[PDB]
Amino acid sequence: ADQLTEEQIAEFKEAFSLFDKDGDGTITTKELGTVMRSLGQNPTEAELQDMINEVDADGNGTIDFPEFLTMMARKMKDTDSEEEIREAFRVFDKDGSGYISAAELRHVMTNLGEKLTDEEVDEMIREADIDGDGQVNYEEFVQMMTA
Amino acid sequence: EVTVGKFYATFLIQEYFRKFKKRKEQ
Ligand SMILES: [Ca+2]
Ligand SMILES: [Ca+2]
Ligand SMILES: [Ca+2]
Ligand code: NA
Ligand code: NA
Repeated sequence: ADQLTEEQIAEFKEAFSLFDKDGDGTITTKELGTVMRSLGQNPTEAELQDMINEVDADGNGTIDFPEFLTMMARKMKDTDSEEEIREAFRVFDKDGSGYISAAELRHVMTNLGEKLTDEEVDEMIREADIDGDGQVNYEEFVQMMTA
Repeated sequence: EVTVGKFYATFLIQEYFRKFKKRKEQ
């Protein structure tokens, strides 16, 4: 009841390739750091290595796509639509304020959606920030993610 | 838990991009 289509695997591969920026089929700690840093975080090497370690099933020190797919498909099978949105909001609400600033979310979107144009990201943010106060709060994020 | 969540949130945001492009067109 939790089969994967070709298109689903390609979507998980797009998420994998966000991190595997050199395209050699593995995610290294440096590549993970490049993404996290682009989001304004500053993970340490030990923190990056621990993150790799959670997904690296064969222990060779990097994440390959079968490891990534295993983790992502299991997460998808185990988490409902409302729960996964809730958790994703808390990932991007770094200080736990209940808000993501419009400027922060724009930067997140530009870096995670690499082929988006500025016009497209602008439209997404304008739609997300329902009341236009320059912040995307929790319920605004839920509603943007459920539409 | 935390690590899985970070990777999965990226996918969920990419999924939102896909749906947004579909709604903008149709
Ligand atoms: Ca790589
Ligand atoms: Ca591995
Ligand atoms: Ca708002
Ligand atoms: Na916040
Ligand atoms: Na872009």
